[PDB]
Amino acid sequence: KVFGRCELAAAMKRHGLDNYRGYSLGNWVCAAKFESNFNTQATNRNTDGSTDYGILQINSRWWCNDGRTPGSRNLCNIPCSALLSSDITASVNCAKKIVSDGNGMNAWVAWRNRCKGTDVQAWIRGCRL
Ligand code: NA
Repeated sequence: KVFGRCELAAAMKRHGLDNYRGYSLGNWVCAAKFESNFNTQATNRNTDGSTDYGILQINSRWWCNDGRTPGSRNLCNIPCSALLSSDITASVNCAKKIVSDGNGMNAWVAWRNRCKGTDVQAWIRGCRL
């Protein structure tokens, strides 16, 4: 599913991402924009052979099982395919564990390089939340 910006903002808020670990909704929407362009079906192979899955491009190296990432963990205890669903519940639940891991949203290199310190509130502008 390719979410609308305000559609994804509402979904993330409903699943309690708005100000989760101190990160306002616009940070999460910004990260999803540059990670996935709001496409739940987005997959991207990393140089280390791991893969990134879904709206928040969650890595099989640590967080989900895809069966093809030697020496990896599955700390969200989910098949990586569950992160491609039109229902973002598994992506959000897993993202809450990632952002709690100690480096906050710096875990998302695209957030650090493209969202951090910017006017992230722009991403929820016009939305009825
Ligand atoms: Na894994």
